[PDB]
Amino acid sequence: DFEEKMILIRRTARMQAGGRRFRFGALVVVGDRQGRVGLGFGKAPEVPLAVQKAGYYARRNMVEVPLQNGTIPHEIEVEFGASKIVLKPAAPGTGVIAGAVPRAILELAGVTDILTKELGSRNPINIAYATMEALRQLRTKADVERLRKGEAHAQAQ
RNA sequence: AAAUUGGAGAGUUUGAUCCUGGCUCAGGGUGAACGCUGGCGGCGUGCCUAAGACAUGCAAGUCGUGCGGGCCGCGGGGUUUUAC
Ligand SMILES: [Mg+2]
Ligand SMILES: [Mg+2]
Ligand SMILES: [Mg+2]
Ligand SMILES: [Mg+2]
Ligand SMILES: [Mg+2]
Ligand SMILES: [Mg+2]
Ligand SMILES: [Mg+2]
Ligand SMILES: [Mg+2]
Ligand SMILES: [Mg+2]
Ligand SMILES: [Mg+2]
Ligand SMILES: [Mg+2]
Ligand SMILES: [Mg+2]
Ligand SMILES: [Mg+2]
Repeated sequence: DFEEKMILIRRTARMQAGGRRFRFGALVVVGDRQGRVGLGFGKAPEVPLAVQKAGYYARRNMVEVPLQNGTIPHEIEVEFGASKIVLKPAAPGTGVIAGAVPRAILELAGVTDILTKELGSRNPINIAYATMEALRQLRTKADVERLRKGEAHAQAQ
């Protein structure tokens, strides 16, 4: 029970003697606007069917974004193939200043203020993935402190 | 140049795809010009070209408490032919 978004829809061709033969691809985001978002890419031979598919997939591929007051805990830059996303967190009332794709993903995550640039290939699908991977990677003076102290944590805390 | 105050992309090579890569667009700006249209005010601002040629008018004068005198006169005096 999340909101869904359409990143993008495309049509694609095979070949058989006597014609092209088509298939559809849907890129779908799914969020609960409070720190959980999932991305799904589904292909079927019919467009709405593909989206259904896509939506199913999205919910299985879910990522808990640690939102820190409308924004993300530190800056971060992530490459995926040719494509590369940068996420710089921002102050209140800044807005999601991000491209076409990352926005949709960020918005449904529950993010409200954040800085962004795409870089390298701009391909939707990889930018989609680079963003989801970027968010999959964020940590906290908390998340981090446990990793480093860790090996005797709870002596100082 | 004292809240980390700040960063959006899209179209286009293929039957489709990923990359490379160039082309192109949306933004902001002007000592602007051109089209269509044009009610009022305030503040700015107006030869970017031939540093080409220039009619006319004005654009640096002032001091008589530094000094003598020409011209046109006003008074007021002394005085050898009523001129000095
Ligand atoms: Mg986490
Ligand atoms: Mg690379
Ligand atoms: Mg902050
Ligand atoms: Mg490129
Ligand atoms: Mg491009
Ligand atoms: Mg070729
Ligand atoms: Mg074609
Ligand atoms: Mg303009
Ligand atoms: Mg007119
Ligand atoms: Mg001239
Ligand atoms: Mg000139
Ligand atoms: Mg002259
Ligand atoms: Mg004197």
